[PDB]
Amino acid sequence: SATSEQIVDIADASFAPVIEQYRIPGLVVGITWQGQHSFYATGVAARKGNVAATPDTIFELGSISKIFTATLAALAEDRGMLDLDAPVSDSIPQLEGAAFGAIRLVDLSTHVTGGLPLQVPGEVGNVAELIRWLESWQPPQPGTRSYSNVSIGLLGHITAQTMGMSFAQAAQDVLFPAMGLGSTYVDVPDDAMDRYAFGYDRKTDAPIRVNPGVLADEAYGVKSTARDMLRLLDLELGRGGANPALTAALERTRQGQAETAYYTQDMIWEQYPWPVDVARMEAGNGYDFILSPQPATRLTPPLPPQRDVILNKTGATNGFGGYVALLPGQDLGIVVLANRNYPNEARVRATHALITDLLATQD
Amino acid sequence: SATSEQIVDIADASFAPVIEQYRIPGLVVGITWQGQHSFYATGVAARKGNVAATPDTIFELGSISKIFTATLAALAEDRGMLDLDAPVSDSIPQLEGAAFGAIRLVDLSTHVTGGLPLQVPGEVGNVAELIRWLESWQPPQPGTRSYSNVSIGLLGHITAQTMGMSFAQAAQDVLFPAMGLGSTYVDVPDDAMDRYAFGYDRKTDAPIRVNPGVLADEAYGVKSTARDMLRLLDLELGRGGANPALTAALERTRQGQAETAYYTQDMIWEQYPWPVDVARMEAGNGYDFILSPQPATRLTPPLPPQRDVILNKTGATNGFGGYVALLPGQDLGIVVLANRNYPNEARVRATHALITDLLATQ
Repeated sequence: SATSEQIVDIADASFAPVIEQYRIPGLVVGITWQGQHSFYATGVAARKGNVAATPDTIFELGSISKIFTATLAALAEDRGMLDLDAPVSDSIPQLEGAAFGAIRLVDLSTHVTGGLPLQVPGEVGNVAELIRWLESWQPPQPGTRSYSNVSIGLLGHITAQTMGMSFAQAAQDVLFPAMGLGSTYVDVPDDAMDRYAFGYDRKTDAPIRVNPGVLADEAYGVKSTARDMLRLLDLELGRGGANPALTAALERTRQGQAETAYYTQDMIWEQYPWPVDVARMEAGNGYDFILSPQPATRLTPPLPPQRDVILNKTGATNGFGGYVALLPGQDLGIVVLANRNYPNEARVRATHALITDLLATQD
Repeated sequence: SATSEQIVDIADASFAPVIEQYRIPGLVVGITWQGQHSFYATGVAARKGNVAATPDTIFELGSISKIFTATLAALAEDRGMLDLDAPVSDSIPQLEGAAFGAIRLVDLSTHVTGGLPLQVPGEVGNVAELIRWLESWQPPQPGTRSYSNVSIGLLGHITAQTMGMSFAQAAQDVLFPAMGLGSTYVDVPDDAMDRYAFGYDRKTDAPIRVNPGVLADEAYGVKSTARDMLRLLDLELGRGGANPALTAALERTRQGQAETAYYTQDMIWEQYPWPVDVARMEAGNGYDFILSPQPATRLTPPLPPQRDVILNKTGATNGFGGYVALLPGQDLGIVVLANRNYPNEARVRATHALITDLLATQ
């Protein structure tokens, strides 16, 4: 076996190239492996003040937030508050008879909607106006996976409405405490600001912050630390510590719901075999696969949570670039948080190399 | 004594030229005069479906929203919850010792702060981070009037916090009901969507909609109709039977707090003598008063609410251009709502001409 010091050494070497290539101001890697935690932290959370990045630095998760949204929906399902196999129109009755109303709730988390746009339309100013807009929407490519903030965001809206609170309240009062998190937020409070990293715009290098928007809380609203993300990954790896309802909810999100050209689509998580060629993970996380509708076939019943796979999710904002990976058969979870948005494919290549070199130590 | 029919015809004639000049898709004028509400409505609230604009069309008010923010602050003051003459640091203790903490609450509504950015900075993601940014702010032109969404927005946040609710809740559950409004919103609901106009971009003519933002609810978050805006103007005129507390709050906002080169700055309202040369109202509503700090001198104590004046406020978003004017000594209020952002001076010129023609029928 290898020391945690040797693990930190491998993380350092795996990400030195991308940090230089994309001028990443600060970067933190968390590793949980066979229940043991290691952290690599380098650079600065904030240039002004030259504040060092640490495992307790808060980063914007971007679309990694959607894992929390999906888990919240599965938690409501386990409590009998909704049925993810039911159509949207059971929750939003005015969409009865509309194509969007016929989508199963679960497919708001698989993105298998038939071509919904990535962003909330600019002519939509709140969720009520969005629902009206969806009354007349027709899927341009029925049956396809169409990666979007709109569908998963509306799943979070539906879920919070069922719980009788705002999405922020549901996440911060119910979900994050059940997960045992200590520095994860939808709304960062004053007492945590000292640790809240700034993101640095690619073109201008200016400090930039994710701003409010329609469905922003529900689709890209979470901020967290490498330390808290390892707590989540431990729960996903089945290390124990969550109540039975949360454990069931996590497991539900790791069921395989649909197959694409490159991976199995779970609830938000995207799942490859392990081992797998890195080029396939680069393609599946590739710009052109993500931005256009892609063929998908439904699994009915779903594939149970798998052992010898890698689950992953990318997440970014204008100022941040993050990545999470889960390898259940290797008892391994990795989170990589950076305060620079750098390409998905580069996050994948660097993390795949880290994983490969890490597992090679026990050869 | 002019009938509603001839008032409507005067409104029509007064705005036909500006509607053509700036290709305004829809425009509604509301007039309250001698207690009578009259409306001129023309064009469409939405080009798609040719949905007519009416006195019940909901428009984005932009900065005219700030009149509601200021009135809520004055209502909280009247209830004993706040003291508008007190420093910001009494409400936000971590700004003790900071230049921003020394600003009087009322000066968040007069804009006499010494220089703030117009918009919330991009490195600020919520009000908590905004307060942290303000800890290190220093005014670049001390004592000047600096029009800003930051200051008035923070007054709205402070007021709502003192009341123990969100600003949207304070506005929709307390203030709008107190004023008797029936179609005024910070968050437009489903049942009102059929009446919610679209705005039309100046450069692309595409429908556009105001989006969420830090302090957006507090600084530019209100949407309303001509019928409701005349109810507000009636309350400012001492009509509509407001209870004593709301009357006190409205009167507080109409006190003159500072003098600029062209007008008396009240709480958000900007006040000229009546009569007044239209060129003076054009200059005072120029974009230089938005973009650059302007000299201002404090009135201590404030000027009491005046009779022979015109109070006004411009309000816009990327898609909307609005204007309100109040003439207490003439028992007259006017609201002009449009789903095109057209220049301030044009709103002023057309409204001044409408007022002049109206009063001349006497």
